[PDB]
Amino acid sequence: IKEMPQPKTFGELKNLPLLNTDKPVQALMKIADELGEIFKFEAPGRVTRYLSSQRLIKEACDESRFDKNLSQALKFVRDFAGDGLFTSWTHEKNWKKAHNILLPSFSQQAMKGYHAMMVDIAVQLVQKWERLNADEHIEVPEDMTRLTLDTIGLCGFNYRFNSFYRDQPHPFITSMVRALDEAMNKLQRENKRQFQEDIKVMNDLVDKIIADRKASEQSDDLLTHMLNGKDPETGEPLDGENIRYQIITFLIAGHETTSGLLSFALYFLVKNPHVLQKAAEEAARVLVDPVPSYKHVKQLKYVGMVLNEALRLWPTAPAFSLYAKEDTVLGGEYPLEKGDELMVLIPQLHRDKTIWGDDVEEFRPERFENPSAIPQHAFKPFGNGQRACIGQQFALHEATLVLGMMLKHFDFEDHTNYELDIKETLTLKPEGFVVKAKSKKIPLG
Amino acid sequence: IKEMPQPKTFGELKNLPLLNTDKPVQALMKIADELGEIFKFEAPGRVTRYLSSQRLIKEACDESRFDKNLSQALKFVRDFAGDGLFTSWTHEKNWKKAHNILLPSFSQQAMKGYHAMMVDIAVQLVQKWERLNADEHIEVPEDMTRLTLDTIGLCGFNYRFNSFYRDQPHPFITSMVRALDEAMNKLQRANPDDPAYDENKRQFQEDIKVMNDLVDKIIADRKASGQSDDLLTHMLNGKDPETGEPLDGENIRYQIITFLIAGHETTSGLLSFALYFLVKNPHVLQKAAEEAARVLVDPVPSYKHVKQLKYVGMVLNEALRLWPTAPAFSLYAKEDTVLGGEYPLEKGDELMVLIPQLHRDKTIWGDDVEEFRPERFENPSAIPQHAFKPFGNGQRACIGQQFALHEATLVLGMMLKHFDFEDHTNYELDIKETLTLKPEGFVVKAKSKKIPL
Ligand code: HEM
Ligand code: HEM
Ligand SMILES: CCCCCCCCCCCCCCCC(=O)NCC(=O)O
Repeated sequence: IKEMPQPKTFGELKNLPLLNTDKPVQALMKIADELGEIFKFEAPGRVTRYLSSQRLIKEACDESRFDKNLSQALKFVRDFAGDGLFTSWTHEKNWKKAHNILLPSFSQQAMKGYHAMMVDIAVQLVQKWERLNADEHIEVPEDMTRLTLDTIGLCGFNYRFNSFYRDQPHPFITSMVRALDEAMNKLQRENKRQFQEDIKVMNDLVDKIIADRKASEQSDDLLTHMLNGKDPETGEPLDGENIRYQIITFLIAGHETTSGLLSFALYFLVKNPHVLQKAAEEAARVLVDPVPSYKHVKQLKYVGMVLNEALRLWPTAPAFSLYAKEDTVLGGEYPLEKGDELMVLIPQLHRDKTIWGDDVEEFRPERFENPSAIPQHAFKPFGNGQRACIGQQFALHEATLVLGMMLKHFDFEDHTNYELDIKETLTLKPEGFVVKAKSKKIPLG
Repeated sequence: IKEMPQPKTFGELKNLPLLNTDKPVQALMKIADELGEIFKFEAPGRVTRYLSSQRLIKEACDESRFDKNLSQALKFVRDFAGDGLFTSWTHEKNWKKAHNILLPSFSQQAMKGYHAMMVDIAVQLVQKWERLNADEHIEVPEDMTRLTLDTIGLCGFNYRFNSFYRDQPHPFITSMVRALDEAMNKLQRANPDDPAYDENKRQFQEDIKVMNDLVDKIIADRKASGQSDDLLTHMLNGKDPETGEPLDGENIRYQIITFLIAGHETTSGLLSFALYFLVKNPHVLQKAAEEAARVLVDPVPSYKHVKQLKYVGMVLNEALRLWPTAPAFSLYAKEDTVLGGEYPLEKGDELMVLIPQLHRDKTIWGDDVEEFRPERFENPSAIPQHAFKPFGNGQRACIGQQFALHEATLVLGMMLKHFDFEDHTNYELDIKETLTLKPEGFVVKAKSKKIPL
């Protein structure tokens, strides 16, 4: 049995003044660097324990002992995402209900169904970059957000945000980003009703999506299942309020982290030109049709390894929370009472040298040549167990398709020798990452 | 010999107070409705004579007697367009020089070469409209400007403005519109050096600077590349067969500005008006769409097929009849002479062809000149000479007329092939003037016919 580490507290404020940054996850990583595999963190009214080692997170991922918790961050996100799948408790009726109803929308059958629409948006990205003049450059996370938002809008809701027809972010994005940034800042605390205004912009958009569906054509997408699908357990469909919450939930969770992933993957590729070369070689060899087929995207194995290694270094959803189901001893050293909260600090987990070796900071896609020769619970960018990411296959198929087309159609240049600056909005993304792309002059479909 | 009519004068201000409007051409049309085929118009320091009848304009277009004049409007535009082709005198060395050097860019060879690029931009317009959601609409002159600006940028300079990637107007457009507007408004200032107005002129200089920054970008993108054969290639490399000389750098910059403006603004206006008249005349719309569907049989239009869109072309010509988007041009008298056997003119005297009013000459077109009927152009060689002048006259006529008409026929054809249109607001025609003419606030909804590209 051991006493759990905790950084300095300042009376009433507890550990809160130790963040005081626009980069709380990276700050918590520094704290983990100093204090080790586990430390307690208190804020006024709340307490949690940050885990950073595979040996402990392995235990935390045991669902007989720990269940998904709503961290304070997620409690703030619940103000607009409600009891949608991301921000609901496992024991809430609508969690299992919505999970059962929406899981078929992520069957491989459904993926094959989404592919043509993903290609629609991907082609828009490629054409945008084909049409740049020589003195121009690419704003990478901005365009990746254009792509991923449009993709979830079309595939999921037959709604076109038309982000590439705008040189500024879509209104939905501006409000979403401000709302997420506000939840994040609020963790460290007029902002108030600016928040309500951003929520209202997002909900107005949901209104537009529902109205566009009802005013139409036979459909079979995510929204079709939200509106009509029945839970096999209870026989019930989702009610209107939960449907609205699921739409918000999927529009946000369904694009933000994928944008981050494509941005980090391109970053690491232009910073490791031999790895870039291997990936481009694969894209050119596999993607032989004028636009990619589903079956060919499944063959992009090195590109998929590149994406996994980007997720290892900077998991764009960088933490998840658990609570203790019953009194127990964690790791045989740390006693926990029922209700006690844990935070998995994923980037730090992914730098556990006892698992990955001493060169954890290098970008080596080949770490994933044999993806489950990797020890249990060493790699958790998509969370855990029955509460793991429902959209993982969607995300990786989209990102593999898109990164594949990018590598097929252009040579990329890190023309500014960009210094990595990671912006935090609960999620992570490179900020200010820009490149130049030289077309290989290969025609589309 | 007859005394020439002139509307009311106001003490030193002369006829100026009869305008005082952001719609001066429409006002001159009302004045012409009152005074007839010709009237003198004086402002402080200047005088011109507005012509509205074919019988007089036929004489004005005789180049043995009259040559192109730089009107005050064009002298104001010359502040940023310099001695480019549009704003130079016929007998300026750089006019003939630039004419000889640049005319080859409008040969049929060259047009056939531009077709794929025009299709590139047209396809972008069609895709934008295909991708609108059910609750949305189209801002017509805005999207026509996106299309026409991009088309001259690409065909002329291998430069992509990427206007369809922006939800507001391109910066170049905002500055161009403000500069043209300033040129227009300045014509009606009694005392232009009044403090409120030189406070005003700062913006003019700023807008000229934006347009020139864009020129800098076009030149640098061309210089940074290693093979072309467009308008810019001829600007940079062509030599005048007469003098042996190339254009100098300064004149090249003026030409780039000139073609970026003249090469898109009036074509945007034309497509906008044409669509307006089509939705206001659904029978004509139906006929034109039938022609488009029958003719444009390939997944994207061929050069040869656009030429077969004869009714579409008639539609465009009738739009130009009712609202010629370059609505006037100016002439001077080469020597003392008599106009129409009634009106004496001295060397130097100016004439202005008031083109929309000419285009409403009932002795030429019949009594229903206000109605939209494309069939007016079925046999154009029965139309009297100089009855129809949307592209100016003689050796100073529009160098881009075929370019413009091919572009607009292609684009309007694809629009009619791919969508049914709805005048969902029952739009009330509002014509904005910036020297040139264009509908303002014109919006429609388009329902896709779901035909692939
Ligand atoms: C690279 C992209 C993505 C990453 C890194 C990611 C990460 C995660 C993580 C860590 C969780 C668990 C959160 C927790 O335990 O509190 C989660 C859950 C979830 N994600 Fe993803 N996600 C990604 C893409 C997507 C996409 C594209 C969608 C939708 C199409 C999506 C929808 C969801 C939903 C609905 C949940 C809640 C699942 C449930 O509890 O039933 N995600 N994601
Ligand atoms: C509907 C479209 C257009 C209309 C109605 C139009 C109208 C005119 C008119 C009326 C003139 C004579 C002006 C005067 O006498 O003062 C002119 C000249 C000119 N136009 Fe067009 N224009 C159009 C399209 C274009 C295009 C697409 C281009 C370039 C690609 C172009 C380039 C020019 C140039 C350079 C001149 C000056 C010619 C010279 O004097 O050498 N125009 N235009
Ligand atoms: C570089 C080309 C710029 C395009 C400008 C095209 C101008 C369109 C025709 C000019 C219209 C002039 C008529 C406006 C009112 C008027 O009274 N003008 C007389 C005058 O300015 O002297």
